[PDB]
Amino acid sequence: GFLLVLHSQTDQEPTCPLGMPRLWTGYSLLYLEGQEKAHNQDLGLAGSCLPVFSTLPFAYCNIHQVCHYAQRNDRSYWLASAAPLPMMPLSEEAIRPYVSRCAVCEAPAQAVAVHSQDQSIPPCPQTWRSLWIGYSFLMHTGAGDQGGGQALMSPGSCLEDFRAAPFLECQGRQGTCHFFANKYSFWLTTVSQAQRQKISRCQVCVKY
Amino acid sequence: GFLLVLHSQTDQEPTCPLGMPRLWTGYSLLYLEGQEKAHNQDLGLAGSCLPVFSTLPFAYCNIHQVCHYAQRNDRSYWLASAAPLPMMPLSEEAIRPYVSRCAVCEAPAQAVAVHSQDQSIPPCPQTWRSLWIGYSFLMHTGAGDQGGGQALMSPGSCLEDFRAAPFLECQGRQGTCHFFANKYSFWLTTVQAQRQKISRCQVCVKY
Amino acid sequence: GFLLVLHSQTDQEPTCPLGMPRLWTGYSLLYLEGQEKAHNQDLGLAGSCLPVFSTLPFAYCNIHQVCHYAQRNDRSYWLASAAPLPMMPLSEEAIRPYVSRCAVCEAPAQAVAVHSQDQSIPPCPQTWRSLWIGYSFLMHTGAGDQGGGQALMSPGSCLEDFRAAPFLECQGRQGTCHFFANKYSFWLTTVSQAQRQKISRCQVCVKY
Amino acid sequence: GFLLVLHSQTDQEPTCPLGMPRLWTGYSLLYLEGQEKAHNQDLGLAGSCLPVFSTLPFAYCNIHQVCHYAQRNDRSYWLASAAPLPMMPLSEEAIRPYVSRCAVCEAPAQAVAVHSQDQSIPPCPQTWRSLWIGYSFLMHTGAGDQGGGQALMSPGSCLEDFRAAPFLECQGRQGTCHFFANKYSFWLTTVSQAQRQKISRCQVCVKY
Amino acid sequence: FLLVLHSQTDQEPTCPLGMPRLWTGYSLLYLEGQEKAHNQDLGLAGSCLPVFSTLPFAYCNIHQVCHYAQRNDRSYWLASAAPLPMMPLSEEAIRPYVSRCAVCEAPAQAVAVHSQDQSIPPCPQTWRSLWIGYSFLMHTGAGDQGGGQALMSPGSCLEDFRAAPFLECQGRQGTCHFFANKYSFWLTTVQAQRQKISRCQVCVKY
Amino acid sequence: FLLVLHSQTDQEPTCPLGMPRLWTGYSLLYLEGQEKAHNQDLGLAGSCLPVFSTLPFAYCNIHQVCHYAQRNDRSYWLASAAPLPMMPLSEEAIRPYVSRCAVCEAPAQAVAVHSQDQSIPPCPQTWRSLWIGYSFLMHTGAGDQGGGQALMSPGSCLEDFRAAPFLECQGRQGTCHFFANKYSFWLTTVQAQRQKISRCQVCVKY
Amino acid sequence: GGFLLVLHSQTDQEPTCPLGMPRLWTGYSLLYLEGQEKAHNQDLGLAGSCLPVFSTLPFAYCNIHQVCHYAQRNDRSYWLASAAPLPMMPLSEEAIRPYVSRCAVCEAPAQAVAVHSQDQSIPPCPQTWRSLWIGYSFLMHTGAGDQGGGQALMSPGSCLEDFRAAPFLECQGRQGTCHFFANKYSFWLTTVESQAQRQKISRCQVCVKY
Amino acid sequence: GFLLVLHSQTDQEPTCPLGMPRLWTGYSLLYLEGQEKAHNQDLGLAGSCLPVFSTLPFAYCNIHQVCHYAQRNDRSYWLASAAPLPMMPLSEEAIRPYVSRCAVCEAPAQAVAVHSQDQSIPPCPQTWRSLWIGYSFLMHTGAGDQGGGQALMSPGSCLEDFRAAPFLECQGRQGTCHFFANKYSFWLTTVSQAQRQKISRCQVCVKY
Amino acid sequence: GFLLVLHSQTDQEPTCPLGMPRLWTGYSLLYLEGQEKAHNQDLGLAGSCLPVFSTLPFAYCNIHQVCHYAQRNDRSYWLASAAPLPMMPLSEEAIRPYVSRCAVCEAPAQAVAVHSQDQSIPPCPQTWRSLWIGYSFLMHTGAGDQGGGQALMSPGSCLEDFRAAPFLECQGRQGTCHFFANKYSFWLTTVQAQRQKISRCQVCVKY
Repeated sequence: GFLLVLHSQTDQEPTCPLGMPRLWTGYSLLYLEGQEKAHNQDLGLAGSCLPVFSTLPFAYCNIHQVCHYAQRNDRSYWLASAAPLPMMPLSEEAIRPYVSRCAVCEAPAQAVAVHSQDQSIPPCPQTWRSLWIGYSFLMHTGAGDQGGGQALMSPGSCLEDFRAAPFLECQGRQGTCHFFANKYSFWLTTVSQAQRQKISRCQVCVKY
Repeated sequence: GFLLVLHSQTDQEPTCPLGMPRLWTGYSLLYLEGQEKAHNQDLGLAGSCLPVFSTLPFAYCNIHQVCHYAQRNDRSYWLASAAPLPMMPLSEEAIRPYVSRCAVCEAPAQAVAVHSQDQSIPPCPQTWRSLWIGYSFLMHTGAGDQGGGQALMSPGSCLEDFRAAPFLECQGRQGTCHFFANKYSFWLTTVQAQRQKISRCQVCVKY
Repeated sequence: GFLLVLHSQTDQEPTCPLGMPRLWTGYSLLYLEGQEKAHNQDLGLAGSCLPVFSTLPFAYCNIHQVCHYAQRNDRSYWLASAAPLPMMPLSEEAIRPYVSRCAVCEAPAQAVAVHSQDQSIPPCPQTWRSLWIGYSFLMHTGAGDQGGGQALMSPGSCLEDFRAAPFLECQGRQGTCHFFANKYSFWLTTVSQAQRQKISRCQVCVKY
Repeated sequence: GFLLVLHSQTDQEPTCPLGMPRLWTGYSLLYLEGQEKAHNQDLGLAGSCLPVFSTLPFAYCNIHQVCHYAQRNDRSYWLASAAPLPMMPLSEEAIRPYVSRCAVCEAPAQAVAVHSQDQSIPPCPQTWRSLWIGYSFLMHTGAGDQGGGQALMSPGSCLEDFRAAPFLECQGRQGTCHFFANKYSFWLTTVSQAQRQKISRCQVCVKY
Repeated sequence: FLLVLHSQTDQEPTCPLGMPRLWTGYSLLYLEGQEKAHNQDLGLAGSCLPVFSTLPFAYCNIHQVCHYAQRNDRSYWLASAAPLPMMPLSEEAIRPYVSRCAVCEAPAQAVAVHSQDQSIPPCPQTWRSLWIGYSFLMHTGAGDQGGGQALMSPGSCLEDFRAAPFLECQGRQGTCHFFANKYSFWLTTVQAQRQKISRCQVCVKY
Repeated sequence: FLLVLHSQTDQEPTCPLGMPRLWTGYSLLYLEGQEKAHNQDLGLAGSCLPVFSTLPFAYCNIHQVCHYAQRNDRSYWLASAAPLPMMPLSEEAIRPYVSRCAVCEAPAQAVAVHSQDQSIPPCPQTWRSLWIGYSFLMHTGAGDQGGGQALMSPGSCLEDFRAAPFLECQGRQGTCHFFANKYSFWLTTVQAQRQKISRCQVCVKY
Repeated sequence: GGFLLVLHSQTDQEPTCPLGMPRLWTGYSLLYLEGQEKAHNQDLGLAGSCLPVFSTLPFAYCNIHQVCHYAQRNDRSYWLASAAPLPMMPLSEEAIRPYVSRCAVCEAPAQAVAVHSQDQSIPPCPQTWRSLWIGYSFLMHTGAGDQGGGQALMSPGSCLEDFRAAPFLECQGRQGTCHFFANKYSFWLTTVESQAQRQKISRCQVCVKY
Repeated sequence: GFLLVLHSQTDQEPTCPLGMPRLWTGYSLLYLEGQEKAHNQDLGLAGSCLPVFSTLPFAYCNIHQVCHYAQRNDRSYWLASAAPLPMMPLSEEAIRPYVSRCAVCEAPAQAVAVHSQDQSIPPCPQTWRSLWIGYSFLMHTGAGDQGGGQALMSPGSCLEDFRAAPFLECQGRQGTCHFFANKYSFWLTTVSQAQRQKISRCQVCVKY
Repeated sequence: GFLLVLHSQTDQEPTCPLGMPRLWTGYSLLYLEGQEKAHNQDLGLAGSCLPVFSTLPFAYCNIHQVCHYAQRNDRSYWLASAAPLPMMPLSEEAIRPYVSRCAVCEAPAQAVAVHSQDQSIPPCPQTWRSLWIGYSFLMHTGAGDQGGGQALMSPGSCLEDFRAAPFLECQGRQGTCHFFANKYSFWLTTVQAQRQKISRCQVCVKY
């Protein structure tokens, strides 16, 4: 009874590993602006795969007349698909095909990620079954609770596709989402596609 | 299982003890200015080995526009490498080869440090294998939660190399890091003129 | 294992009994001015034996540029050696030979103190080993949590040596320490060596 | 082992049941003026048996220059001996022979009280050892935490001597104590000595 | 485990055969405005108080000793089968109008079953029956242990139907009076009033 | 402008010739632990209370009506020239032992002058004299209107020296007793005790 | 009449008020209450710096602790020293009395100010003003508070008649003790053994318009 | 009875206008880090001219043992003299000759500043007396209380000397001060010394 | 004395009415997101004319390293100039010629605005001199402290030029400013299709 979360980084839903039942499908949510530091926002948690997309994930429900959202915060970040996004900002409707899809599955045991911090793909531990190879992705670099090194352990630190533009911003209070100004953000670097060469590799493993 | 942290005190990653899987590698963070009293800053914890260096570790992520850092506190201290560093306070780019590197490893048991509080090397417990010899380093001397003596039990109270200037300061809101004005700080004195005054220690594990 | 703490009441470090390994050596800290009730200040706890002596044990570290101490209170009490104290208050340097030394050791079991509340030496429980005899010392007399009776069970309530002037005070924000004006403070009386006779006696025991 | 507490209601120290080791001796403290609600003040707890008597039991220690007591609270109540108390108030020194003494012992199991709520002595449960008979005394009658009924379960609800003036009051800030104005206070009544007849009876039992 | 019985008379109830009686008291139903995390169920020992007073919020019943600070004053106690006059009474006059109760050590945890019609619901398969009654549900709000979850408690099953099941006590008035509303807190069906009320049974696995 | 007189007896003082009397009461010296911004000077009307009670902190003297919440209980009243027994008394017994007072409409603001020796200090140049006394300074701390500034008040000049100038009242005890200390609050010089005390005079510009 | 003027003798003798100004009262020179609120001003130019009764606990409303219980943390107090030299050990409320400076408060016809030269010369009083005393510039409140720094210089409190190696003492409240102050020449404003220091200190004068 | 403040921007004290008495002399303090927004830090206020220099202006007094400073803040800024400052940071002692001197004077009326927001020197109002010409300096640009436009009215917005490096930073907790990294900071610009040409001019006037 | 503020709605400073000294010149700030309720953001106040534009007006000064801005709030709205602005959200440098310019002047008396709430130009009071004709603009419509009608008394409720897009938004923590999605906002409707629907006003002073 363990959860494993998969981000396709495309507009297509991923399929769960053979022998793992699909629990639900969603949209890949990376980060919620000004949340509690008491809240973990790892891509490896169920909370990063949301069944319904909306520019206001902070609201309990998506009907303002029933659940009214009080706080100031309306910026949210979502991993992106491989479709290139126009400079002109977009609305809740037109943004959908640019958002990454995801799935959550019932895993026989807890999955962990291993990292080489060089260009080699690190091996899975001795008796474990391998699930995917990736590039190391570490957003939570601050010395917070679960941060830095501890985050590297989660399936959420290993994305399958290297990307110049790994994610997009959503303004809540405005109902808009647009591409991200900075490049190569949060990719963990090593101790043209010459950028891809600078990036740590990883593998996600499970004991079955 | 159990975690074991190594600080090289150099711009070179340490190697994990033969037989212990390496989990990650980073930079040696010693202290974050003014935190929750109960939150612990020991060199023996995984939290002291950060995969990415930045002059602002208080921020959740390293992009200002994504994670805004609200609080006042922006001082951080990092183990310096064996390099001699100039009088000019530097920035997040220049400072990198001056910061100590570190590694975290999965140990088979809980490692502990022993101290002699004199100039002799204290012996490891009866059936315990030895990992390293060092000098006693005790930053947390106040009578806080897990301070003083209880800090001496930690592998983080045993650094391999003595150094006049063991660490450096980083101003967050200034994006700058300089060398530390005071010398021979946090070393635990006895009950190369200084090397003599300093307690000696050893880190052991029951394998 | 468990912890045992010894206060020599002299400027020499005590040796651990019964072949118990010595963890470390320090100075005997009795009490911190205005601590929370949540923080216990017993002479039987490791936190009473500090590796480095400083007129300001409230600071996390002993360099003020690194660790700034924010708050009002800097009165600290340390146990005294047998050396007589001069009238003139003294700074962090000159006080050192006047502070009691201590040691912490890994004990096979939990040490308790027994008290007679008369002039006789009380016996250890049946199958227990005797560690030291002394005088009953009870600072924590208030009806707090861990107070009175409860504090009597601690090894910290049994000082080996009777003393007119058992401890001393340290003004932090003044960086000074001087003898204590009151005499025979905190000793537990019976239900000028005439004073010594009014004092309850105790023994510290462990089950080995 | 568990704690069992005994209040003599005289100036003499009670003796612990045969086979039960005496941990310490003290003075019977019934009630501290306006403590936190989370604070239990049962006569069955160690906290009611204080090794040192003072008119200010709120202060951590008994030397004001070391431990300063900030809160306003200064009244405290102590069980009384059989010796008649004069109408003229008294000081910490002169009040000593009027206060009850008490003992704490290591018991083989948890002691409980059984109450009849009539004039018959209730029996101990089937295989339990009897420790003493008394009169039902229930101070904590309000509907607070471990109050009312819950308190009757305590050995502290069963005092051996019926008394018109069961306790005395101490004003802290004054350093004074005087006999209590009200009579027959806190005795649990039944569903010259016509009063004794109106009182519930109890027995303290332990499983040995 | 504990079992609480409310007689709804001025006589103390007897514990079911086989269960030792721990104590006896007065039936307290509710204390005006207590912190949400505090449960006021008639199946808890806290509902059976050894001494009655118009001020149960005070730690002790001598106010020169225990001073009660907070504003909150009213309390409600189950009433006995006694005609209650119109004059708001005092602590002494009121005693014989209060229900008495008893707490017992039960060999297992007792539960109440409810039919929510006029029939007597059956005890579960190998369970002993303790009493039949009418469904009584004060805690209807969707608070912590509220609504249905309170229905599980033996405290939701009173043996005697009454038009005036309980009374009010003003604390800082030292006064208690009959209650203005009628048929309050009885759980109705999915005296012609007795007919509208759900029936219940309290069972234990012995 | 107001002028307050404390007789230190059980007789009400007379207002100085020419000044209308507004009311009469009992001499309240001090209320245990009140917010710093509240001044307790004997030269303020608040020190002369029309009704005496062992609980002046309550808005009214019927507690079923005005409930007093805060912990603070003790009050001190100037005592009359009456031998006080050792038994702590109640609100009724204590009345004839309390000083009485009167408040008057004065044509100008009265001030007290002090000599801080044994001599009687002279009134300022064209000022009328009202009374001679002994220097009395309770408010010695360096609080708001404290120390010397309190010396300006007519409330710092009592006509009668006394070893026991005042008494204590426990609120939630309904009790008042004589005070343990002696010669308290009298201002000393820069019964052999009367000799040690500074002398004063209360003057007004009429 | 009008305004207050405060005089600190820095001796055990009470000063006399100048120019026939009436004396309102006499007392002891209180310099500073430990960690008072920033909303309370502690200048030696205010009446509150001259206390009629000396106590090692001036935070208390009155000097009988059974009546006025003082609750808060703040303990220490500083009084201006007299000319007589102190011993090394702390002393009690009784012994310390002859070591505390005396003072007086007077009714002035106008508000008195202080002028400073910020060198070794004595600065002149304003044109039509009479001089009241010469001194040495003394500035405790140097922080950038509400009425601090240069603004405190305007106060007659910034001009002490007597230069002193040891201008004040400390009193530990909850200890009931007072002792000599370790530091020397503290709070004197400098110029842009004892004889050397005196030269480095700015001079002042306190003036009033009568 | 009005105050007028003069900053020499040299290590020499300024002289007050003829006919204005000098009240005191000091060091030019521009800004205190993390102060109340309830605190005005204008160069035109008396609070900007401090008689004693120290790296910790936040402390009531300059003896830590008497007035203990509690808050985190130790950065302070001071206008500079014309002496060029070395790259190596300096201490409270050696920094002194680099700090600007100032004076406060008694003015017959309130002085105001006028600004051209171009390269011309603006004239003083019709019957007013001119005191000095300057370059417009506006630090308080935020929409705070006295900020922006309102600050322009104060004598403090008109400095006599244009400067590449108008001020220096002082770290408190470290006891150090060093030159400032940014250039031409806070100079109000217009609607080689080609920088001086871009700067608004001003004049400070008084009604006499 | 009294202050009078003019907004040009162009990249050109307005001129003060003949006879009124100019005190300073700036940029038109309309609104700061989420302030102290009692703090007033009217265009008739000197606080609406800021000498230096920046995308972060909440900060005390415009240097991050000197004045750190702690609070969350970083949205600001500024009167746009008659320029048509592209779909790209711009930065603090690009945005400048798009911001309305303004002037503050010392007026001899208190200026007020009158409104007709129809399409006619309302007349100035009897012996009052006229300053400008405009369109009624009322942002503060909530029943706050000095809102609704009482805002209409202010010279700041009368802008000279009607405009479909009267203002722009600035994200502080993003250092960006873009055009506003909604159109015809804050104009006060009647009791060039839109110009007709809009109340007309005049600003008068008693000189």
